[PDB]
Amino acid sequence: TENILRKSDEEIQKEITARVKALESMLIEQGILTTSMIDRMAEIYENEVGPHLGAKVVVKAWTDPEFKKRLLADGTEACKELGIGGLQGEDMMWVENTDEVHHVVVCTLCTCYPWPVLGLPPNWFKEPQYRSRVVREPRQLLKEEFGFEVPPSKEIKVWDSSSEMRFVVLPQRPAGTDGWSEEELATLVTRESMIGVEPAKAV
Amino acid sequence: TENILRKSDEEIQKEITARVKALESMLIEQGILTTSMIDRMAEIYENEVGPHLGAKVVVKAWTDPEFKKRLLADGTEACKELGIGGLQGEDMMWVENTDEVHHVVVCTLCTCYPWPVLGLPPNWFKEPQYRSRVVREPRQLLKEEFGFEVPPSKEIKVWDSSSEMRFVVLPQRPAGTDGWSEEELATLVTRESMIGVEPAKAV
Amino acid sequence: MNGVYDVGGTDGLGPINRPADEPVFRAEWEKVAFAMFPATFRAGFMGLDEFRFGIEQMNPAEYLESPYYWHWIRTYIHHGVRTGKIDLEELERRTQYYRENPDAPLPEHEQKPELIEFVNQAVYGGLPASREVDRPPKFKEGDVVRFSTASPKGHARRARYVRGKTGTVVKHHGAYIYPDTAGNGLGECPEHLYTVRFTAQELWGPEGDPNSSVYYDCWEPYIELVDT
Amino acid sequence: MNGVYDVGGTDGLGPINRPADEPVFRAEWEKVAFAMFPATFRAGFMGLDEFRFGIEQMNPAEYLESPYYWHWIRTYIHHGVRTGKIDLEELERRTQYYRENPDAPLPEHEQKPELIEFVNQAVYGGLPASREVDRPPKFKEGDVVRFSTASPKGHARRARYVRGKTGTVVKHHGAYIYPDTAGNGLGECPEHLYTVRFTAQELWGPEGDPNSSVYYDCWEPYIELVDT
Repeated sequence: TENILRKSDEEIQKEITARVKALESMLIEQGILTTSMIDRMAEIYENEVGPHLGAKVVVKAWTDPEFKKRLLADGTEACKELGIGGLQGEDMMWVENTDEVHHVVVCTLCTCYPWPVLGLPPNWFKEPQYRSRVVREPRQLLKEEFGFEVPPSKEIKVWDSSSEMRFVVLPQRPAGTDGWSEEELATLVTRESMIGVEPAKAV
Repeated sequence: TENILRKSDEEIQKEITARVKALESMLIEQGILTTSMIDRMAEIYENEVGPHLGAKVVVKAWTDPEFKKRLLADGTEACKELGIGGLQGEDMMWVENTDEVHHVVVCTLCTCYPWPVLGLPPNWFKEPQYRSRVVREPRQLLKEEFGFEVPPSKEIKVWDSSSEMRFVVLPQRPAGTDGWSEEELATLVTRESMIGVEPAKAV
Repeated sequence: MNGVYDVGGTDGLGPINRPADEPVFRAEWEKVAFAMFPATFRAGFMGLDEFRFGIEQMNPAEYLESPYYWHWIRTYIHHGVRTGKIDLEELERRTQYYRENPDAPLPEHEQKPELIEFVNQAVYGGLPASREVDRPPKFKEGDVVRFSTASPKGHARRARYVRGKTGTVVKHHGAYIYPDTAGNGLGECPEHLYTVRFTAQELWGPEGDPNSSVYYDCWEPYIELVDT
Repeated sequence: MNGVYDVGGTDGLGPINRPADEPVFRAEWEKVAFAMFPATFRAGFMGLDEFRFGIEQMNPAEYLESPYYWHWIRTYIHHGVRTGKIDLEELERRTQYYRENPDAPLPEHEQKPELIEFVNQAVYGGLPASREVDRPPKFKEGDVVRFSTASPKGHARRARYVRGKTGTVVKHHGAYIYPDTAGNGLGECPEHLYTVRFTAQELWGPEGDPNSSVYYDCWEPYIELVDT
């Protein structure tokens, strides 16, 4: 929103850049930070860990009812079967969208998010507009921001991740996909679908 | 506090000035605002209405026990006797500091203040540092900010003025002043003394 | 509403900045923003409760760090647009003009005695909010009452730190303009007003001074009886 | 603590800004601030709960409008000073140098294999917070419980919108690192963790969807029994 007090976005970046480089230079001389270690972190979360990992679990649960059971009884363990897990998904609890119930996930106190299956959160998930309103007016926010209409008669459960437990929505499998291969179903599985802010893609 | 996002205080003033003058020019052409009317408002609250008015009531209550009664039973009416009252003090309730009880006043939701006896609030009273902490930690804030030590065993009552009722503290008369004229006592009566953030001046 | 202006109980806002002395008005623009309050009030921009709700809709970061009277400017513009009395494109074009011509003169205008008389009348006679009502007060001193848990999105005086809390009615003040309608353009609909006492322990848990209380004013609908 | 970061239930923050697509890292500095998290963690600057409390002590207006990874920078500096590992005057003098010499090189350094192995280990093996405890869970699914009204000034995960509220225990997760000690430098002191269900009407009054609930995770001390 407009703030007559706020410098330009360009002047902000220039300051932040100098401050980070000065901080960087100090931890480099302490021996605790290196260029290779920055690059590795960036490669992993730019290219390696992302919502393609979650889509794989989802399409497995959609096609393997017994795995779906295991995913719902204990999420970390189930995802481990597919070789998926680790940092910020050490405890993972998947919640299944039904015809009776819609799930949506938020972190109102900070920015908690299940990295091993969704990668790093998009900026909108970390920001106060989403975090402040989804616990208070989930139904309106989902239509208004995501054009997602939850019929008034369907329960919406908002999961505020205040602990190291990470909640992930199992979105409902779109109709029209009966007999689809795991690869074809995956294309319907979105980051947004496992946050609860959208369904999986129609068609 | 430091905010890497905030422009300089000089660039802020220059913007505000242009914006106010542009807004000013529009209400002037609507016929609802004039220079004489700005000047009058400023004269009244720069020179006419101020905490000298409250000090007069206080020293009357300190020297006239029957007036003190009337001030405590209904504040607006009592102050009217002295020809004091009006805007933002239409309902005025005075609260008397005792050896058993200390009073302190705040407006946590905005900046409400009894103008006819204290004039316009100082900036610290309107700002969020005072407003946010006085309801939560009155005892510490009074020592820490005002070096005012309320013995642990004395009650502190914080009056949050959420209505058009305006609360004003009647501070205790300092010892050593027995037989003083109303004029001499007044010099001991401070804006701060009728907010509850300080006692009246020692000595 | 549930905005940042509702700061009671907030932590981390910083220490108090309290210069040893400061003038009433720190700059000419402050006098102007101040006088604009009676001017827009008389003109129908808003009333007292509506004025406050305008500030309550400010961008939160600007509210927290901007000069106080700038908040008044924001609220004036807010109700100027709401009522159609202020056209924004005209306002933005003129701001640009006074940025580049800060010493250009103000519009030519006639002085109006009635505006001074208005000023004097208001300052010295006040704008009283108390009102008579046909209903008798529902509550009395000593009644134990609980504060409403409702979280309306419009204007109200329902600080978050008192909601759902329990206290004792201290005094009944008469009936007054009700913010929850007044501030939302719905009229005065006056209600009985009561001061209610809340202990710090009720308010803050164990972190509360066992020897301190908060007195908060509640309109009748805010409180329901607990014990009489 | 009771800071602005605790936004659940707040109004007036503005609409959601959601570009159609955005890169993982929007600028080189973001990669750096990100990698600095494992780097200061291994080095003893802080742990996860202490990291969060550093952000929770940011100036509120800067927190609300600054880039997300700038918050991480703030928390690094915060614990760098706290632990003496960061000297501030040196940091400020160097910032000035990189303002004026933005292309100057970084300090000469050796690469360290153990830091990559650290990185890979953490990313793929995680940093699990669950812990075994000698005490059995005090609560069970179906128990009605009330959320604590305490308002500690240090770190905790006690959102203001749940305090003093009543809900039903949904699941017991085992015991985990306790933020209220961990985040304040007082150790893991692990407690049992439970998800608790709060209806929107319990949370928001009448303004609450009669058909919606909020599920919130509570450590054992946060909740006391209501009905079993």
